[PDB]
Amino acid sequence: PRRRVIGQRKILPDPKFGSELLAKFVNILMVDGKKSTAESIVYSALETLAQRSGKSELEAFEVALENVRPTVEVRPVRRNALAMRWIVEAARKRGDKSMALRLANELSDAAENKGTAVKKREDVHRMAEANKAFA
Amino acid sequence: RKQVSDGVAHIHASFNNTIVTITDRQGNALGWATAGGSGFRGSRKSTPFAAQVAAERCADAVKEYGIKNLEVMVKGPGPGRESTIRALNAAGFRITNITDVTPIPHNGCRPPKKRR
RNA sequence: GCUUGAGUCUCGUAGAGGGGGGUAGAAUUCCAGGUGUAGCGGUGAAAUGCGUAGAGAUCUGGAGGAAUACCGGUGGCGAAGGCGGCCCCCUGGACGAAGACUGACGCUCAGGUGCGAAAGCGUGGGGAGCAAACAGGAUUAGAUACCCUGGUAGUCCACGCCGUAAACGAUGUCGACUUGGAGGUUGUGCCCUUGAGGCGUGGCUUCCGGAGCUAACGCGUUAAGUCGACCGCCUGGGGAGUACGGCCGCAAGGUUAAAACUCAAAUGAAUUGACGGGGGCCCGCACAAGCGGUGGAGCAUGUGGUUUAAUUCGAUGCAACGCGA
RNA sequence: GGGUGAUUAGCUCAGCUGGGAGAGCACCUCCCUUACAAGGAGGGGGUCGGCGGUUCGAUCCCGUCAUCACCCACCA
Ligand SMILES: [Mg+2]
Ligand SMILES: [Mg+2]
Ligand SMILES: [Mg+2]
Ligand SMILES: [Mg+2]
Ligand SMILES: [Mg+2]
Ligand SMILES: [Mg+2]
Ligand SMILES: [Mg+2]
Ligand SMILES: [Mg+2]
Ligand SMILES: [Mg+2]
Ligand SMILES: [Mg+2]
Repeated sequence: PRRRVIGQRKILPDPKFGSELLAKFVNILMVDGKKSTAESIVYSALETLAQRSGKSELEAFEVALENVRPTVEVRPVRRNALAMRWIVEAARKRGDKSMALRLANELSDAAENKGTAVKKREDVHRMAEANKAFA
Repeated sequence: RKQVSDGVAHIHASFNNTIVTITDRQGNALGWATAGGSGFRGSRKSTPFAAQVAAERCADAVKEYGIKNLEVMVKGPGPGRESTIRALNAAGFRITNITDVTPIPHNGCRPPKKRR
């Protein structure tokens, strides 16, 4: 956009938990236009992690988003978009069997939050508070 | 020790580095720090944030010598003129006077004809 | 003979005009300390260099050399080169004020003589900075260079020598004549200085511009307009301001100054484009943020190339390569 | 065959009182570096030169070997 500003044409939120953020997340984890085989893995992983966390549902990943939120590279929309992208592409590298379970193990290590997600965060976050000259 | 209760800060900001040295009015010194003396050798050592964090390390390790107020002496142009007393009043301690004591020859010794 | 062209006197005024002698202050470096400890400095980024033997920084005391901030400015002086701290001695000019004084004494000037930036040269000093040659480190493919680290001659002074340049205003000297505008400097006749100011007349300088002039750019009372006198100089580029001879000199080199030979262009200004690792402003999936791919695996198609009897021809940067099909 | 420091990541090495061994230089892999510089990130091949002796605890000190390396070496 050399000329124009955004209008950010919107979308429809989640069916069950009603989160527009989760709708954006299934848009993220979607490849080739399959919300259904996205959401089966999504809701199965979330229903595993609810039992494996012993807490509520929406705070169970609000924790997992705030703790993987970086600072700069910055605006909160790119923060909570790159956070979810980091969790996906962190779980892509794991040697586990299924996508929901490797996402669950990634969120577990992001719950005891020294996970590969915050490992990916704390290189750009390491450049922050160490290269505070540029403006 | 000695509870000096007054001080003098010489600063010299070059085009590539800044140095800060702490003394009395009488010239005998206590401690010093450079922008090189905080890491980042090379290009990034000439930056005002580096100058103020060099002041952060400079106010450290002279702490127990009993200093409350001080005077400011300034040599050389660059970022050190502007990003040092910000760290010093972040330490909070009141500034008596600020003096620009940049050495000016009256077109005396011949400079190089450099920078092509 | 005359006095308006040049000249003198008296009073003054401004000024980095010139030569000599001396002095002051900031700063760089060096010497000796005291404080204080792990770097200083350097670049686009690094390295050589200095630093635990204590550097850089830092306060003091000293040594020595060079140049004088701010005032300082299209501000002033000199014929030109050029000349800046202050004071003293000697000295040349310009301008103003009304008079008095001689009576064309004036203009130009080849040859002549003299001055003449910087670099260099001979002799004797001094040598702090900066720095040709040189050495090292860098970049690079290469770097006998740009950058860094040093650092000799040189830059200062005394005397002498070569007398060169984009020594420019690329505009020779002198005198006179035809509209204007706005500044800066320095004088003097006046204003209630009764208001730092403003009113005339002189000297000099800088800019915008009228007629005119020039091929155009542009010049524009300080002309490149209108005249007059005198001098130097040019005759296509290139050879060439080279040689040969002369004169000058410590040499380096200067001055005067050809011929043969070769080409039909070389140049000045200006227009329209193009380009610029030239500037300003924009536009595009041009780039950044994404996402999915290719080139690597097997196969389909096509090109190049090879061999074959022929492997029909055409298309070749995008903008040819599942193209003419 | 005589003295002492010494032998420790790939290197020279350095950290010590009988208590939690390494900062820097070298090797191969990304975001960023338009690119090589720089940066962080995480990648490591301590059997601290060996045996035994220790105390509610060894690179830690001692006895010797081995072994790189410093001093002087006789007179007859
Ligand atoms: Mg005079
Ligand atoms: Mg000279
Ligand atoms: Mg000499
Ligand atoms: Mg140099
Ligand atoms: Mg000439
Ligand atoms: Mg004009
Ligand atoms: Mg004419
Ligand atoms: Mg000649
Ligand atoms: Mg032209
Ligand atoms: Mg992109």
